[PDB]
Amino acid sequence: PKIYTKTGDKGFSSTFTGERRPKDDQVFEAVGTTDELSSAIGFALELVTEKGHTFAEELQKIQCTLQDVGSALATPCSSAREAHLKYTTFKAGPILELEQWIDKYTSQLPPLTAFILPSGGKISSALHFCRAVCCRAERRVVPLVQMGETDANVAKFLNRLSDYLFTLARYAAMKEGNQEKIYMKN
Amino acid sequence: PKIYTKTGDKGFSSTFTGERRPKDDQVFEAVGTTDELSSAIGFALELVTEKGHTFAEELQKIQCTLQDVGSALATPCSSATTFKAGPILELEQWIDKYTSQLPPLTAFILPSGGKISSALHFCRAVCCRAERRVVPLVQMGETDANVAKFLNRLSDYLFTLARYAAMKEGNQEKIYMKNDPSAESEG
Amino acid sequence: PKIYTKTGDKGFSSTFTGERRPKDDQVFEAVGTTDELSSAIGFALELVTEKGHTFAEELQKIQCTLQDVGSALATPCSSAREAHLKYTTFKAGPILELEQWIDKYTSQLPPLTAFILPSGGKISSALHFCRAVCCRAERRVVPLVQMGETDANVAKFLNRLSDYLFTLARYAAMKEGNQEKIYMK
Ligand SMILES: Nc1ncnc2c1ncn2[C@@H]1O[C@H](COP(=O)(O)OP(=O)(O)OP(=O)(O)O)[C@@H](O)[C@H]1O
Ligand SMILES: Nc1ncnc2c1ncn2[C@@H]1O[C@H](COP(=O)(O)OP(=O)(O)OP(=O)(O)O)[C@@H](O)[C@H]1O
Ligand SMILES: Nc1ncnc2c1ncn2[C@@H]1O[C@H](COP(=O)(O)OP(=O)(O)OP(=O)(O)O)[C@@H](O)[C@H]1O
Ligand SMILES: [K+]
Ligand SMILES: [K+]
Ligand SMILES: [K+]
Ligand SMILES: [K+]
Ligand SMILES: [K+]
Ligand SMILES: [K+]
Ligand SMILES: [Mg+2]
Ligand SMILES: [Mg+2]
Ligand SMILES: [Mg+2]
Ligand SMILES: [Mg+2]
Repeated sequence: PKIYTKTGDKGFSSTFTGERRPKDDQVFEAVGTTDELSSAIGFALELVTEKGHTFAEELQKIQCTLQDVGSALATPCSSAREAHLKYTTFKAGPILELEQWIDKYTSQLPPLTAFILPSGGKISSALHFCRAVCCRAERRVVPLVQMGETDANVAKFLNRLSDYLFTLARYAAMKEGNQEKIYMKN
Repeated sequence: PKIYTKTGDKGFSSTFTGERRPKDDQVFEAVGTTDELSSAIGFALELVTEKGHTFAEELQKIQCTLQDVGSALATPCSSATTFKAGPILELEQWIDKYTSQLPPLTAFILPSGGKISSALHFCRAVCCRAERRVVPLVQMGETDANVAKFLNRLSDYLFTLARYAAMKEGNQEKIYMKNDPSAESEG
Repeated sequence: PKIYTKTGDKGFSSTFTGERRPKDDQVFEAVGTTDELSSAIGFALELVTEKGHTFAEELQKIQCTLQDVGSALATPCSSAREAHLKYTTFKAGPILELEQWIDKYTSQLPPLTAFILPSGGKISSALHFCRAVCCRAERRVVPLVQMGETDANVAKFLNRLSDYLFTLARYAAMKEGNQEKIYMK
C-alpha cells in the first residue's frame, strides 16, 4: 500500500482511538507541534553528534518520549475505549529524569541572574530554537488538558523540557567557551 | 515607493483581490505558513546542494508550486484560484520512484538520518502545519481543494525523501525505543 | 533555586504586571513567537559570524530589541501600573534605524523583485526563514495592539523587521556571489 492513502485529502484525519476529526482540530495542532519539536531536536542532534558534544543520547531519549507524548495526545479521552487508555496514561518518570539532568548541568554553570540572548554557538543557538518550539508545543497542549482530553503529565513534561533545553544550551555554550550575552534596556 | 510602504503599520494588509483584512486573518496565516515552509525547504536545499544529491531541482520546483499555493490562498473566492492537480500527480510519481529504491518501512523512525534528512523532517512538520492552516479555508469554500491535497501529498514526499537521502548517504536513522526510567510501563 | 519552580505545571504563567493567565493566552503566544524569532536569528547569526560579516552586529542589536519587544508584550497595558511604563513604552527609534539599514543595502542591490524563491546560499536562506518567522510574530502581536494591550510601535517594528530580513538576505547572496533562484510557472 502506498504511503499516500488519500483518505486525508478532504481535510479529515484519524486519532489513535479511531475518532476522525478535521485536521485543524486542537488534537492535530498539538500532535503536529510536538512532531515539529522532535524534528527541530533531530536537527540539533546532528550538530551535537558532529561537533563532539556528548549529550546526544539524552536528546535521542527525549525524542522517544516525545513520540509517547504524540501518542497520548492522539488518544483523546473523550473518544477512548478501555483498551485505548493504555496510551493516554503518560507516566511521570521522564519528568524526574529531566530534573536530574537539569541539576547535573546546573552544578557546572554560573548562576543565572538576568535574561540572556539566545546565542552561544551553533549548537546552543539551535537548542534555544528547540526551546522556543517546545514552549509553543506546551501552549498547544494546555487547552487539551483543560478540556480533560489529555493527562496533565504531558504538559508538565513539556514545561520541564523547555527548562532542560535552556540549560543544555547554556551548557553547550560554556563548553565551547562562549560567554553568555546579557542585555538590559536603558 | 520603497520596500516599506507602511500600509501594513496599523495591522491590516491586502489580499490579491485588493481586500483589506487584519494581518491575523486566516488568509494571512495560511499564506505566511506556506512561505515559512518554502523558506525551510530553501535552507534544506542549501544542504542538499553542498552534499551533491540528485533531487535539488525537485525541491526548487516544489518551491515554485508553493508560490502558486500562496497566490491561491491570497485570492479568496469570497472577494475574487484555479490550482490544477498536475503538481499532486507529479509528487506521487516522485514518491513512487524513491519508494522503489527503499525497503518497506518496518520500524518507527525518529526524525533523524543525517543533517539533510533531519532538515527534511523539519520541513515535513512545517508542511503539516501549513496543511492545518489551509484546511479551514477549503472547508469554507475560500480555497481550491487541490491546495490542501498538494500539501497533504507534500509531507509524504518530504518523509520519503528524508529516508531516501539517509540511504544514499549511508546514514543510520534512529528508531523508537521505549524510554521508561522509572519502570512504570506495563506493556 | 531550581529553574523548574513547577508553578507553570498546571498551565498558567505570570505576566510582568503580576497577572496569572493560561499559557495559551494571546500574550504568551506573542511573547513565545518573538522568542522563537530571536532564537532563529541567533542561529542565523552563527552562520554569519563564521563568515565574519559585519552585519552580525546588526543581528545582535536586533536580538536586543526583540528582548524589549518581549518585555513589552509581557507587560499588558490592561494591568500595567505607573512603574511598568519602562517596559510598555516602545519608541520609534528602532524602527527608523531599520529603515536606514534597509536604505543602505537597497542602494547596493539590483532592482527589487517579488519573484525570488527563498535561496541564495546558507546565510540568505536562513535569513528568509527568519523573515517568515518574523511575519508570524507580527500576526501574533497585531491582535494585542487592537485590544489596547501593546504599543502600536511594537507591531510596526516587526513589520519593518521582515523587510530588513528580506533585504539582508538579498545582500548576503550578493556578497557571496550567489545567484538567487527565480520562480518558474
Ligand atoms: N496536517 C497534519 N497535522 C498534524 N497531524 C496530522 C496531519 N495530518 C495527519 N496527521 C496525523 O498524523 C497521522 C499520519 O498522517 P498521514 O498523512 O498518514 O494521515 P492523513 O493525512 O490522514 O492520510 P493521507 O496522507 O494518507 O491522506 C494521522 O493519522 C493523523 O493522526
Ligand atoms: N505578517 C504577515 N503574515 C503573512 N502574510 C502577510 C503579512 N504581512 C503581509 N502579508 C501578505 O504579504 C504581502 C506582502 O507583504 P508586505 O510586508 O509587503 O505587506 P504589508 O505589511 O501590508 O505592507 P508594508 O510592509 O509595506 O507596510 C501583503 O500584501 C500581504 O498579502
Ligand atoms: N509555554 C510558554 N510560551 C510562552 N511564554 C511562556 C511559556 N511558559 C512561560 N512563559 C513566559 O515565560 C516566562 C518564563 O517561563 P518559565 O518556564 O520560567 O515560567 P513557568 O512555565 O510559568 O514556570 P515553571 O517553568 O518554573 O513551572 C513566564 O513567566 C511567562 O511569562
Ligand atoms: K500519508
Ligand atoms: K503556530
Ligand atoms: K513591505
Ligand atoms: K502557523
Ligand atoms: K522555569
Ligand atoms: K548548518
Ligand atoms: Mg516553564
Ligand atoms: Mg515586501
Ligand atoms: Mg497526510
Ligand atoms: Mg509588511
